[PDB]
Amino acid sequence: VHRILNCRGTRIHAVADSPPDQQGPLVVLLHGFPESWYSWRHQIPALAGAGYRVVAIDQRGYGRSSKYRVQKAYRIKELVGDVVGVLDSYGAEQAFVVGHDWGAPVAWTFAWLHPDRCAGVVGISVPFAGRGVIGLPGSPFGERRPSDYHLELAGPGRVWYQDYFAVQDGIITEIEEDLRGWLLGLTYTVSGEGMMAATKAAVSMDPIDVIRAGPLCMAEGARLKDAFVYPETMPAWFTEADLDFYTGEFERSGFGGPLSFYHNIDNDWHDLADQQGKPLTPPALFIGGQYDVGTIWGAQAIERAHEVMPNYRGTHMIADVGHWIQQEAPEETNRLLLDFLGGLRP
Amino acid sequence: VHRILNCRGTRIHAVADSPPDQQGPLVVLLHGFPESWYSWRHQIPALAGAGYRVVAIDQRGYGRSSKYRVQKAYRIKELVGDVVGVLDSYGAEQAFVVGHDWGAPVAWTFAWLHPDRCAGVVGISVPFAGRGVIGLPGSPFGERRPSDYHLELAGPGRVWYQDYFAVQDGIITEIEEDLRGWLLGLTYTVSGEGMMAATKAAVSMDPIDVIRAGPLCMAEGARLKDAFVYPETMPAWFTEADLDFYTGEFERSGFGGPLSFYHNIDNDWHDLADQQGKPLTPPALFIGGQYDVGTIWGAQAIERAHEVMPNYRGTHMIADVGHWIQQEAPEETNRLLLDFLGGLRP
Ligand SMILES: O=C(Nc1ccccc1)Nc1ccccc1
Ligand SMILES: O=C(Nc1ccccc1)Nc1ccccc1
Repeated sequence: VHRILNCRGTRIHAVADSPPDQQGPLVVLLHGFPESWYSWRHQIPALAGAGYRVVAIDQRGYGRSSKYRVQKAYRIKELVGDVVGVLDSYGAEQAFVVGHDWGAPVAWTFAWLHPDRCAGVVGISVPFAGRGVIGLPGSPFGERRPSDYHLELAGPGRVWYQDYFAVQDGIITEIEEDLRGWLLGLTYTVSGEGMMAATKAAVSMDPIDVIRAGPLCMAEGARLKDAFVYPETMPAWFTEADLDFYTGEFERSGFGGPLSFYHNIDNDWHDLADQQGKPLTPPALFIGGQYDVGTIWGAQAIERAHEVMPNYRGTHMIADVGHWIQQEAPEETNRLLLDFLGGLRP
Repeated sequence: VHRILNCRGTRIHAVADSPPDQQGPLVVLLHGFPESWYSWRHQIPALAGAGYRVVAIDQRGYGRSSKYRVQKAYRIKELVGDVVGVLDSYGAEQAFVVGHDWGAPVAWTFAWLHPDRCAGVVGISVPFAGRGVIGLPGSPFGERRPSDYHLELAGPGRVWYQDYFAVQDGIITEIEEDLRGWLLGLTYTVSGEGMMAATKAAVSMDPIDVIRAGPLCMAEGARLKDAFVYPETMPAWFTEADLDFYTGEFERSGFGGPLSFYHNIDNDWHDLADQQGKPLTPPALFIGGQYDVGTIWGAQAIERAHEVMPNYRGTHMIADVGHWIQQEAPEETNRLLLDFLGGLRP
């Protein structure tokens, strides 16, 4: 089940499974921030049980995969290259690729640049946003420069969490003081029950400024950790044991690699300009969450899905769940994936 | 036995042991590059058995301890601060501190700056080199600037491995292509049997240029890995299981943190100028290895040991062993430590 791949110089660790005959359409699962192959624990057995060869990797910088320090190692095309390397290790011509959160842009771009290797693509939480990487209330497909739109048009004397993440200084310092607690905080805050709670504190007007006054919109000089909300008890879907696993992965891997993903957003935006316009042709699908910030911020990109993906197979919304979609609604997510993959030809 | 310390914002993981009454002089073991608390596996039980509270940590950037990205987190005083934090967690006023390789300058500097917290200090492989951090054939106590002496006076069109390590680009890339193999290579090359082998290839003249034409002296553009020597079989002291452990630690931690230690050598040299001259007063001891590059390069600093450490208790040389001293000669190392600590007052 545990595999160590390294087709072209980069070590990629993974957890695989499939029918005993080890035959069936290859399905690659790409996790987001700050997660791991473990975020797909509820999907792996279902996918393998339906007859698919499922491969859940640790992206570079995460878990047991190669940890690079230089910023250029975390640019979008490199991430996409790793996926290509995964298929070449299994000797697969085509593959179904599913990505959640940061894994999404990587899955989307993989489909964008390598349609000949993609039997279909599914993005979760973060909808296809072209050179933009992640669609926002103002820029669904990276119309304006990422960092620019952040600074101006997001807060007077405040700071966009992504720019903070990119600095890789204060952010890591705040995490290291108490990493287990930080994960718990972040996880709960953007989770369904966490978001519905914050809302329950009522006391509807312009989404563009809803991001502001939001948990991820901090005041220059403060700590993101300062806006976290902690549960009195561990949610039913995210148990103590799960938290110990993630904590274990990150106090060993650190957040340097993961955060570098963010550091390159602008760079990615630039690297993908030569693709702007061209459509994404493999069969595509998007799974969103009612209270997921990703789904929300990407509303406009979603509305214009069919415009850029001529073979879009639909937008699916999972009610009463937040950001950690495949973890917050594993069975519903499984049904959706299984339906998508089942109606397709490997 | 496994402990998670965090007295002041930095997570430090460790493996501890002691008599059941959990009482006795505190002994802190500091590992080097690229090692872990595991490098002291043969010492922990002996020290605990003799009645000492032994604590073997993972320095920052290693194993399960906090992984910082910024360069300033890996400067000498920060490393030393972590040690201080270790004693405060056990509430110990004084402690015996043993350091091998990179752990040595940290143990030495700890004694240098905090004599009031040090019952005694032991450096292994790397002898006390003042603001120099690591003594060299030319500069035993950091007489000339570290990087300067490297460039000029070390190779025409060649490059000093430490400067390469500091760049943190090519070095990591070469490692990631095959990390398990890299560790095996590095470990064997500078090991006793590896060094005696290279020498057996005879075919004595100026040590200053012996470093050159050496394995750690590479030609600009080449890979350090290019000069490695691999054993036909695993040495008796460094087994497959040990290698799997180290491999496991590093493909999770990466080398970014460890390498940053090197990146700050010059900076350290600068940070410790305000200490130049002042003597190191706690009871000190040095353990060297006949074929250890550390012991060899630090020959001059060794000859002048009593000059800077008025309470030096002696230089000890372990024959027929290379760089990995406490691993290559665990029992001999244990006897030496036990003798040193036994004749002292906690
Ligand atoms: O910001 C997040 N993701 C992201 C993915 C691709 C491009 C840019 C950003 N995730 C996130 C997840 C949980 C809490 C906060 C943010
Ligand atoms: O270079 C090494 N150590 C060191 C420690 C303190 C300051 C500067 C350098 N170790 C080393 C160990 C094995 C192989 C090669 C180098």
